[PDB]
Amino acid sequence: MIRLYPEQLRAQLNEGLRAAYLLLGNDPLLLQESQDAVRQVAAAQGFEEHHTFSIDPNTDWNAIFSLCQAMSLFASRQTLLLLLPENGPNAAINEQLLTLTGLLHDDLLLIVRGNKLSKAQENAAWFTALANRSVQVTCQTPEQAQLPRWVAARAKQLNLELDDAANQVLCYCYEGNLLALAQALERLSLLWPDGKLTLPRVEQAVNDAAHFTPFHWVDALLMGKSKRALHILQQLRLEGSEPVILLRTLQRELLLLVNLKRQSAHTPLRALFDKHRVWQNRRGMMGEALNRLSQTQLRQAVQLLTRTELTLKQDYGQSVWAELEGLSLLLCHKPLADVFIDG
Amino acid sequence: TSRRDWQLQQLGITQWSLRRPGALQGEIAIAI
Amino acid sequence: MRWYPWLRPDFEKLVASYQAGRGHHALLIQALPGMGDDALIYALSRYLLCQQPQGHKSCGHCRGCQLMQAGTHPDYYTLAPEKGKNTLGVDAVREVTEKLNEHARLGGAKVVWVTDAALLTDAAANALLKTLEEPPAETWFFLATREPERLLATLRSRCRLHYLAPPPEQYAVTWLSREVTMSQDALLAALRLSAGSPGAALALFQGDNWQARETLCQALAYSVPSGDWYSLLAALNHEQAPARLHWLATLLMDALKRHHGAAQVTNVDVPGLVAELANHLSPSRLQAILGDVCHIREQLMSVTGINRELLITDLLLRIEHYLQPGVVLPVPHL
Amino acid sequence: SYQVLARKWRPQTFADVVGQEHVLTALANGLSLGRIHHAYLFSGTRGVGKTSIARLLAKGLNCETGITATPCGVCDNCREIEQGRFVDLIEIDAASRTKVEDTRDLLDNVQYAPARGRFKVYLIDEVHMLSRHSFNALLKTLEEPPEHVKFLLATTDPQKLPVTILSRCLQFHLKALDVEQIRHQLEHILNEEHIAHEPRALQLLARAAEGSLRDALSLTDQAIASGDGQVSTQAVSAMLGTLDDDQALSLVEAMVEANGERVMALINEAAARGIEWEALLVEMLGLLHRIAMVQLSPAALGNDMAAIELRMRELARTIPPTDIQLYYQTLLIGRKELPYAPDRRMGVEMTLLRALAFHP
Amino acid sequence: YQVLARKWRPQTFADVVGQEHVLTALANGLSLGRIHHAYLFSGTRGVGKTSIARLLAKGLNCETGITATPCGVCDNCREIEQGRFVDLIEIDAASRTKVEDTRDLLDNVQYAPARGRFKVYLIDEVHMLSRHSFNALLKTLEEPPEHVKFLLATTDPQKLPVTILSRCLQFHLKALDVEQIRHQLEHILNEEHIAHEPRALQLLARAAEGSLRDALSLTDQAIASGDGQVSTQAVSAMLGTLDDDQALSLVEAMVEANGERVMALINEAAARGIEWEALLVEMLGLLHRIAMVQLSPAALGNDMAAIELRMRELARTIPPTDIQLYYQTLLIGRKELPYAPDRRMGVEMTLLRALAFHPRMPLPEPE
Amino acid sequence: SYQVLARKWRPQTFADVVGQEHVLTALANGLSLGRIHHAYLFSGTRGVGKTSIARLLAKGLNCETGITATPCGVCDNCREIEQGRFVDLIEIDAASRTKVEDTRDLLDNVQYAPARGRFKVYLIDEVHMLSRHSFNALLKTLEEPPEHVKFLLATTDPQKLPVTILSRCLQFHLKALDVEQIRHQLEHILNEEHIAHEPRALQLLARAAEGSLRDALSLTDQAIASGDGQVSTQAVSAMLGTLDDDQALSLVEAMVEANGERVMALINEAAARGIEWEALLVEMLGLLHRIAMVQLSPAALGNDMAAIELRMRELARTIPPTDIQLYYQTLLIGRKELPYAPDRRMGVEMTLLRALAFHPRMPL
Ligand SMILES: Nc1ncnc2c1ncn2[C@@H]1O[C@H](COP(=O)(O)OP(=O)(O)OP(O)(O)=S)[C@@H](O)[C@H]1O
Ligand SMILES: Nc1ncnc2c1ncn2[C@@H]1O[C@H](COP(=O)(O)OP(=O)(O)OP(O)(O)=S)[C@@H](O)[C@H]1O
Ligand SMILES: Nc1ncnc2c1ncn2[C@@H]1O[C@H](COP(=O)(O)OP(=O)(O)OP(O)(O)=S)[C@@H](O)[C@H]1O
Ligand SMILES: [Mg+2]
Ligand SMILES: [Mg+2]
Ligand SMILES: [Mg+2]
Ligand SMILES: [Zn+2]
Ligand SMILES: [Zn+2]
Ligand SMILES: [Zn+2]
Ligand SMILES: [Zn+2]
Repeated sequence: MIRLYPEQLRAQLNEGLRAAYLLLGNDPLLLQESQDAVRQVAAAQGFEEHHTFSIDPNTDWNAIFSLCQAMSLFASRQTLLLLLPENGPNAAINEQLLTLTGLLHDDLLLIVRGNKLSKAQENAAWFTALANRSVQVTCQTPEQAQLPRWVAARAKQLNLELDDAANQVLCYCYEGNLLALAQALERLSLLWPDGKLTLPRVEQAVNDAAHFTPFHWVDALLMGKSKRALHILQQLRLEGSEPVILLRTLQRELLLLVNLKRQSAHTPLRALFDKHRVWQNRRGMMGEALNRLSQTQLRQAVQLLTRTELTLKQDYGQSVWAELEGLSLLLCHKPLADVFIDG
Repeated sequence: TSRRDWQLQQLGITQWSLRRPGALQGEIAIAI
Repeated sequence: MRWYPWLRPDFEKLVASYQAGRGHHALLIQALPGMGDDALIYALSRYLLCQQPQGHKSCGHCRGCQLMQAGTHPDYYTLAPEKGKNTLGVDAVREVTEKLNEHARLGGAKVVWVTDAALLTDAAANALLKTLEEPPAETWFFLATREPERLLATLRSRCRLHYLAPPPEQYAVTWLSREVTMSQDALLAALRLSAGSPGAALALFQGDNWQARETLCQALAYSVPSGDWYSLLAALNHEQAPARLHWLATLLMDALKRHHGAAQVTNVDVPGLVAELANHLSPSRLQAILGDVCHIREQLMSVTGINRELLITDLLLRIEHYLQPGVVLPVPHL
Repeated sequence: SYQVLARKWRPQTFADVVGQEHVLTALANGLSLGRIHHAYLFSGTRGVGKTSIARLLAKGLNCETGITATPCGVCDNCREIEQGRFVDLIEIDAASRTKVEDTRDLLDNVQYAPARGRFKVYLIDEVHMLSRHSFNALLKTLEEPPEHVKFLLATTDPQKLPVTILSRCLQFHLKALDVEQIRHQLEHILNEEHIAHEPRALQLLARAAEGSLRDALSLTDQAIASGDGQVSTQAVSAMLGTLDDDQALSLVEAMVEANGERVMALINEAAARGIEWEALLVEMLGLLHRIAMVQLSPAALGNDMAAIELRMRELARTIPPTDIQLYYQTLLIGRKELPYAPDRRMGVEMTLLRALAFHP
Repeated sequence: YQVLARKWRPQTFADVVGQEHVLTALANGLSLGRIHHAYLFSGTRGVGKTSIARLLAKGLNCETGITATPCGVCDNCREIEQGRFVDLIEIDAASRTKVEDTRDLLDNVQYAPARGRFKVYLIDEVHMLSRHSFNALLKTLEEPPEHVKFLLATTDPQKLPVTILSRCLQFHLKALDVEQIRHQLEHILNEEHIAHEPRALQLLARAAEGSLRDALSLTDQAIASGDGQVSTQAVSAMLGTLDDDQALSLVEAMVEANGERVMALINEAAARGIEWEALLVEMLGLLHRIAMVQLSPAALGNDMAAIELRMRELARTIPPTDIQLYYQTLLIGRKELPYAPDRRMGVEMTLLRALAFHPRMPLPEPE
Repeated sequence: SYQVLARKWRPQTFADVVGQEHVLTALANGLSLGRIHHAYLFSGTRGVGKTSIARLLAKGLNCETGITATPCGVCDNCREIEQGRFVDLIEIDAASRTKVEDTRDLLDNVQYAPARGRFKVYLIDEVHMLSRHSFNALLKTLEEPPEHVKFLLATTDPQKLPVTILSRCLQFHLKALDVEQIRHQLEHILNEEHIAHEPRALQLLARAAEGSLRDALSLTDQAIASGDGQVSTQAVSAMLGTLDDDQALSLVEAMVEANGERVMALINEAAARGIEWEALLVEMLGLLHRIAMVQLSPAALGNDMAAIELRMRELARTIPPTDIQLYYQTLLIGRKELPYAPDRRMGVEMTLLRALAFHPRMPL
């Protein structure tokens, strides 16, 4: 079984076409690109017939088996596509896939899409049956460290010029959402035929800043930017961002900060960041908080966060925005009365 | 502190004392 | 479904009533987990469904006994949660009630067993009231629960309550020593931690729970002198957090009792830890920490979807803050 | 085959019921004067005869002789209603018929005239379980029922019902039976059944009833079954606690004296003998209340407790009332949080440890 | 026989109690001829939103003409009274909350009225409509046909979108006072030839809050309990309201720190089976009223005049701190009441606690 | 009649569109260069012009002159599209048609070539309400779309759509219309409508719009209806006051200055209308918290509270922090004690009195 990345899929297809192709990952954009490339290559080879089905407990495998067995008078060279469940195949799905792999023909080109398979899922009869005649392409969203490389490559293949500041702004605004970033790049190219994308142009484009980025608010809190954090929180409130998502992100960051603060009384902050595999870009802002808030802070903040989380888990109150603003000022160097923290 | 005050504190009952008695408009007659 | 030696007496009473016909149509058994109430209910069901009873035991050869052994008795019904679910729905109760209306296939008594009444939903409990109040002739109901207070009052009032008790402490200790090889102090501590119920201590010993308890004790022993209670997070952040919180609360209670002066302590296998806890902590701080631990454990066991790590971290930070002088301690209130 | 006392002793006449004098008088006056409403609702706690009163009213309305407050009990309609197979009396179990479709189907058939009786009675039970759509569908027809239909509603949680439904029916609230009433009813039932009994057993059963007569009858049946067919003080005390009367006194005395050793030893003995902790807490609360009462006036002490008078008076004279109030508050807090504690014994020990701290 | 709440539904603007501003505005609009195409009514339950909407529909669709004083005798008025008027489309938004029903209703708005000069849609409980239903009504509501009028009634106006609120004229009805309810009950009973007493009617009005539907339901229940008469004893039994004199005497005894009188009152109350929770609620209400009187002389209402002077004496004797302490103690007692072994026991223990911490005369300290 | 402003003033040209430059310019450049994609999606808040821009794009695509960003507006195709009678433009309301059977018939029409247009345009609105089978059918159609068809999508909940559907279309997000642009649009609309207006009324309407042009037009229509065919400052001020009901802020201001009579009057006014006392206490607590946050840092107050910005700023500048903290603690205690009070009104009155004239005694 060959293993590849999206960039090498085109080269592999140029070298030859294999019987089965597996697309496992959690990145819809890369999976769609790989599927489109494979289908285009198959159509060039003479595959003008395509079929797609969704795998679920209420699945009509009889139709698939009939299609595999049935021939075609003129429209030969069939292509079949399967969409696995998000959870993954079960024993019934395992045996169904084994039976389908048993009924394979040279004129049938099989494609499978789904999430990454675990060791138990990997160790399956159907999976091993295709080991000698299959290629799997891994398609997952890169981390922020590898994000700017991908952004630069995508801009380059579109015949566009991006400045370093513009690349950083694009990565910050569309972290974890490659589809939105690609759409933004396309819109920028449409706006400017010359293709020169300077920092002011993207900054004007960033004026949109639609929603879904509470990490910006959390980073503003970590940087001690009271004005920026308050503004971003207000924009999120206007956008109706799920307060639970903000609470969970700030909870992760605050737990990490509390652990670092407690264990840094005998260790340097940078060593602890290395221990926790923290990203250097984050390490900065985190450090600022760890160098801006005493141990008394990050404890009243923890109390407020825990009370708000319990209230939202039991009461589901919509006043969570005011509590979030209070916690925002608490995370800054503002003394705060400590009475608004219910203490 | 006073024993009664400590007992009330243990009971969770808070004691309120006048701060701006001029706000009240009426014959409160607090003093005797 | 082991038949424990201590189940003989109670059974000999209950079946006797069924021999005289003075048996209540709704029996609710109160017993701790591992007491074998399921075995008693199964024995009663076998006795009731036997076509040719002899003495206080089923013949084991009639058609009813054969069907029960095969497990395909038409007149036997069991209400339990689904494999993937944790609660019993109302559809099962409604269909069972509808099926109970018609006559028995074998022309005998009909037995319905509820695995756990505590898991019944409000709708199911309300629906079952009419069926349980005036059941059809030759129909018997068996229910089991740990805390009768948690059941619905209307449902509870329609049942005859029978309560089982644990065996004597010495007998339980001897049985545990026969079953597993451990020090007497460890066996006694495990038995006391299980409210004196045999089997639960066996469950603790057979699994890795004892190693987790030892690790927690070591972590607490390290933390108490230094005062860094945050390190306990790793020892408490686990899927079995309620058990570890209960163990910590028991240790705190034992330390407080030792400070006040007592002859019996739940944790007899670790005198040093409780002695250090009593020496290094004042009674008020011990009581406050114990109350906080109990409240957090109750919140974890009650709230659905609550985050374990955040609550544990908040509890540890709160305890550390309370350890500081000049901090107002919480006071229980309505 | 065999029927429990609750089913066997369901009242069949207005004179066979216990208490609820106001409801009976109002119904009798309404029937006599001819002022009959088209919507009756009954509210109250559990086991207070709401269903029984509704069935009696249904029997009275459709009796062959006429609309009277004293049904004959011998005509065909009376017997059929008593046996629960009367055609024109439709009983609905709202707990299992919450679907709006069922309500719509039921309402679609109201236009048809009654088969035998002069009225078509609908008795909806546990109506609080119906959905909002069911209530909305009912509203219109309940506001204008035909002249040949009647609606009877029985509920235990009237708060859930919307105000619109409540305003469309005459509401009758049933008062929880007193301990004396429950004791008298149990004594009468046992005398009619020719079963030996003792006053103390009846008192204990009535006290454990907690205002529910169905619970009292169930406990009486359990005691009869477990006491070789006889009701005795020893059998009831075995089925119940009551052995904590002296133990609770010693426990509260030890708590007041602030002696941890004695309190823990007593708790260990109690756990070994296997008593109920809730009963122990209730007894301690009662003893503290009695001690507080005696302090205000010596004569307040009950005569039935003429066995520990010296100790009770010593405690009253030695302990200030403020400490008594503090201990009562602590015991109430412990009782509230008892089910939420990991174990009953653990919660009781926590409460007692907290109480012990209140001593200089 | 017939329910009073229904038999006495207003049929003319003169029969409406209160709501002077809304009636005056509607009459002025009808007289001047300036008629809007969308009206919204807001207020608490049982104030007459539906009745006012029906009266407006009668006035608009009356045979005589567009007038603020409907005749009440023509065929249109009688049919509207009986609810059989074709041109008056009454919609129960609570049951029909789906967008398809709204679209079906909107698809038949351009058709002319069958017999009347206007087609009036009266939507009730409009707040229960779905978001799609609200959005679908914007265009038609803002441009109804010349022969189409929309009337909206709700109890929770703030739930409606601002866009919906911007396409109608809002009228907010107000809860009726005790005087108006008592006068209406007196008039109804006089018309019904039923004996009554002033105290019974005052109690019924006070227990009905500001809803006439509840007041009439309570009156019917009292008549049923009173056996054709409305007596103060019958109303007190129906409401389970202990005599205010007893509560005031208990409060005075508690203030005086004489527990013998308090226990005597407790025994007397237990003799008649007085509800203990109701007693605690009454004591809390009396304490709060005394505090308000201390805050302002005019806080006290007229219904308490019979005891007013007595209460005033307390206002001139009890410091505010003592009043606050007693109120807090009774509030805590109510908090702990459910968990007490008995309600009688709980109330007795609460009173003993209050006496023990009496600011002026605490119970004697043991030697 | 006079029609509705929103209906009569649908943007019929790209110039008439207010704001949204980043989208209009990109669309114009794409049309000019011929870079046209198969699937387009529009996202944003209510009343931002997604449907209007989609209709303008559809009109531009199938204009007789050619594919241009500036439709002539005079050819038969433009007139039919404006009237909505264009044969090759199929408008689908996904909310009304959600079942797979309804969508399948519409999707099967792609086989037929365009009758009187270069492209067969499908404009699906509220597409987020489609069923799973409908989404599957749409994905099947979009996998291999004919070269002569285009799909336009508009919704306010893009997250509801499957990732597969999103990945195969170009998405444009629309922003708010600010305040000055809304004011200018309203001024132009009223000038064309021959309706008298005043600058202050327009400014108030724009402020109340809160970035939505449809809301602004609805408020303008309300003012016209209440103003008797005329827009005036007094009419708009009264209209807004009817929707203000600022009893909570007035109560807070009265309490901070220790004015019992005003507090009682405001309590009576609030009790006149149906209000939740606990909600009032929560609102007062939130206002006090916001005041404290503003005192800590001026940036705490945002544009969400622009209506009462001046009052909040004055309260923050004037009142010392200690009084705010004391009042907040008193209100917290009042909220805690409210459930067991004899009545909600009585509890609120007692708590307000305590805040006005009483000070709690903290332990130690
Ligand atoms: N007022 C009463 N008079 C006589 N027996 C009563 C009375 N109330 C209850 N009982 C007894 O308790 C049994 C149950 O009474 P019910 O009629 O069910 O009261 P209930 O209020 O309807 O209970 P619910 O609401 O259905 S749980 C009766 O069959 C009687 O044996
Ligand atoms: N102002 C009033 N004058 C006379 N009778 C009134 C008045 N307000 C209410 N009523 C009576 O109370 C009844 C209430 O009728 P409704 O139609 O429910 O009025 P409503 O205000 O719409 O109630 P809601 O809001 O729907 S619960 C009327 O039929 C009258 O009998
Ligand atoms: N950008 C805009 N320029 C001018 N007028 C606009 C603009 N956006 C909205 N409007 C006005 O608001 C009315 C409705 O606009 P729509 O395009 O239907 O709103 P919308 O963005 O489609 O909201 P949805 O998608 O239906 S929830 C139009 O008829 C215009 O009067
Ligand atoms: Mg019943
Ligand atoms: Mg109404
Ligand atoms: Mg739109
Ligand atoms: Zn057998
Ligand atoms: Zn008869
Ligand atoms: Zn007329
Ligand atoms: Zn054109």
